[PDB]
Amino acid sequence: IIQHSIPAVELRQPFFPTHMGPIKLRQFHRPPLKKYSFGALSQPGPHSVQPLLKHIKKKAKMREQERQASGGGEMFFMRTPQDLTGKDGDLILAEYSEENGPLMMQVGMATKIKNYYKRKPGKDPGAPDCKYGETVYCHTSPFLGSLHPGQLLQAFENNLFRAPIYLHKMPETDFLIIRTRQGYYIRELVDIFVVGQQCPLFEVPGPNSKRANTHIRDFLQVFIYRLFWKSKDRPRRIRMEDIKKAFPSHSESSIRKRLKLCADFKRTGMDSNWWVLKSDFRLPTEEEIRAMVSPEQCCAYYSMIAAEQRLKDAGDDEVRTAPWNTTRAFIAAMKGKCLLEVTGVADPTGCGEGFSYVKIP
Amino acid sequence: PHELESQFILRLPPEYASTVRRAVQSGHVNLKDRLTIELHPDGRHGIVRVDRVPLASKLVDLPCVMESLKTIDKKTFYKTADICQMLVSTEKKFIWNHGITLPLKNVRKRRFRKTAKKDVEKEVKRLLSTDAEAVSTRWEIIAED
Amino acid sequence: RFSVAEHQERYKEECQRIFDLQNKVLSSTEVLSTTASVTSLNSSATGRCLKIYRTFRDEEGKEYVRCETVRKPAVIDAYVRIRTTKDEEF
Repeated sequence: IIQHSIPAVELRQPFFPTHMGPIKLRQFHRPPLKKYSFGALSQPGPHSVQPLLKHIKKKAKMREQERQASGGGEMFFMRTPQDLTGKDGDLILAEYSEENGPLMMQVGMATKIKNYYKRKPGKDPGAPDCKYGETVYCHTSPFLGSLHPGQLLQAFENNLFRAPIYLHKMPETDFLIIRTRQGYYIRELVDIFVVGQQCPLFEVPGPNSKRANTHIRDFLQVFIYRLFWKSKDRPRRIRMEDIKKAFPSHSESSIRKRLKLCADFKRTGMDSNWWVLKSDFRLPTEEEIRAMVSPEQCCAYYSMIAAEQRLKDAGDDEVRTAPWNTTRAFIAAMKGKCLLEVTGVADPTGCGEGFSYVKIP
Repeated sequence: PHELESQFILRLPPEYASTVRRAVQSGHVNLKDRLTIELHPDGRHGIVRVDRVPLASKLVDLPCVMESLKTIDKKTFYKTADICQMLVSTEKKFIWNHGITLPLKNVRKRRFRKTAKKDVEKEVKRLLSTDAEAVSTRWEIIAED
Repeated sequence: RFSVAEHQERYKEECQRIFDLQNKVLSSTEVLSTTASVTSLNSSATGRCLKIYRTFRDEEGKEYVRCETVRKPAVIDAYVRIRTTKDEEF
């Protein structure tokens, strides 16, 4: 039901990285402010910020013209990477309560806001109306607790998790500066949600698991197919050190295993030192490559390797708080396999607030 | 290629925040001349100049992770960037303990489960180089001395 | 000696109460006043610091020796873990 952007479902590297080193796994979802080497901001000195208000309303008027030219229904707009800029559209902010959640969305992925509203016993006026999301009447509480009669609770709902969100107004002093290579741009923000403890709907694999190795192999295969699609020479041909630049932790035996079927190495003559595509091999279409790896599997893999790094840096309680254990515990509790001790050490708050997702019989 | 945009939050003093807010909601390019940002080669120090009045700035790390989410219909929201830094205007000093929202205050101290600085790895890399550049190394776990 | 409804209902009520508390805590627009008391660990279980003696040759001819003491239990663990691994790499 969730439709991510075309950069997200095609697993583009800027948004979905092929390899994350140790210093990039410690700064997972906390990207530092990088210094530019070339560009207008790379030259040291004062730099004017630029107010985008004409850009926002011009883009919104243009998208409304596109929607009314296409019959007036609901449209799909996020088709390019330049659609995912912060320079246009209605931005909200979303703050997280936990430090490191078990699952977290990459850039370019979609989520929905669902307003769960339990009616009052007998007569009820109607859901308190809310600016964002669609309202749904929930007799059966989605979360661990149950809604009170007449209580509306907003929540982020996607394929990765489901988490209760709470709308707060922004501080009166904070603005949002979008810096690019060319200059600074400023928006105001008015809406900021606080996201509670996530209820995971996707199971993060463990390290060295079968699902883990399957995702690594399928991700490498999808990258190899998309490099073959990008090739301009007729017998489509790629170079090995492009793949070695993308996946540098991989042993080259695994990369040659992926290239063994679907390619062959030409040493001499034309196409020398290239891996040309086999003439009998039909390169898979775009929808087959999309059906190979899902973006949520990439987010689960990134959560696993980030937690692997954090545990590795910190020398059994911590192992229980690892997202493969907690996601397995919560999904098993949702099928009714087992129960969870709601007070424990997997508690991301460290106090009595919040749950702990570890299995109890 | 495409480079992920880098968004951060700018916090201003309240009177200067009111002037910057009025100039942003006005929408002219007059604001462009009025508001400038100079980031020093420390990386954690700056000047924000509001109406050509210099203010001293520090780029700090935020305890939670925020994410900007854009929308066209206010029902489906697409994540655009991750925010983790704030250029407050007026190391341990460059770490902010509180969160932006009102319920998140003293989050790092109270609502965060004990977590490690991963710092220590860099210190170990410094000691290893000195060991490998030596000749004889003598070690003993010690007591009070 | 309930092994069924008692455990299930107890888990359910702790879930509902905890959820309610969380909801009350996050949607609060109450201002919170600006370290939280925590158990202070000793310099390791053994209460032992690490001291290293280093022998080097200076320019021209010299043989100075540097004794350096590491009082941080974190630097200790990472240092000696590598040393123990090396003792086993050969």
